[PDB]
Amino acid sequence: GPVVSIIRDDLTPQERERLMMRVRAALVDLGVAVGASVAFRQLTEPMKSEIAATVKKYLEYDH
Amino acid sequence: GPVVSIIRDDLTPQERERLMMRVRAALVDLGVAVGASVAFRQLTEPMKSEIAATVKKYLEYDH
Amino acid sequence: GPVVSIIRDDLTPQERERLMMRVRAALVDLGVAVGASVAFRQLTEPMKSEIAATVKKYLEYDH
Amino acid sequence: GPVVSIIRDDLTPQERERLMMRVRAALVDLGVAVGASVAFRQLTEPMKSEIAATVKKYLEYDH
Repeated sequence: GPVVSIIRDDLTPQERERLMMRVRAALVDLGVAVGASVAFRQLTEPMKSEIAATVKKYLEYDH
Repeated sequence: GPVVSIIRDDLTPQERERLMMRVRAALVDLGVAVGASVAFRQLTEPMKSEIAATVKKYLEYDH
Repeated sequence: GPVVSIIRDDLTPQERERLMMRVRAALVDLGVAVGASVAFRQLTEPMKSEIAATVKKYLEYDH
Repeated sequence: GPVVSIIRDDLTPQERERLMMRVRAALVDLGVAVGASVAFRQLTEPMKSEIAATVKKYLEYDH
């Protein structure tokens, strides 16, 4: 019965791609915004560290 | 000569705020996308490290 | 009489799959939105309980 | 220093509302899809329980 499978099965390759594409699109947008800020010399080193730490906290990346 | 100052003067508080709000908005969007990916257990530790390294490269943050 | 059967017959496997595919797609969208909210620590335990009770009421799931 | 605050400050009321609006919109979409499935009698009690458990897992709601 494929009907039960529609609810139970884990993410399909298409669904997994959609979630990653959203991460990629957000990463590009951040590069665009940070690229403009760095061009106008708006980010000090502590500010850069705080943005990096924020992203690592999003990622649950303990480094 | 206020007209000269319009072209010469450094970024105003309003313009600086606008540039940082764009960084903040992209940071929120990235937390939204990564939050969903982490919820579906889509990011391995190497993948997390690559995203973090990409952001540090955007920042020109040499750490 | 196949023309009568077209109106009378129960849902076909293709039709049943389309309906359950819509449930799956909504479930994924909810995991995406809740995943982001949980990442920003926006859901308290009573709020989580209200969302769960709302879904159980949709389901007519008396538990 | 308002520019620092733009990166450091916690989620604003407008940002918090946008995130929870996304949860509400997904909840409505799920009620629409489940409402149609329930109308065509497509959900058995175990299927209802699996959908509910999936949502509670999204919520990190340990009940």
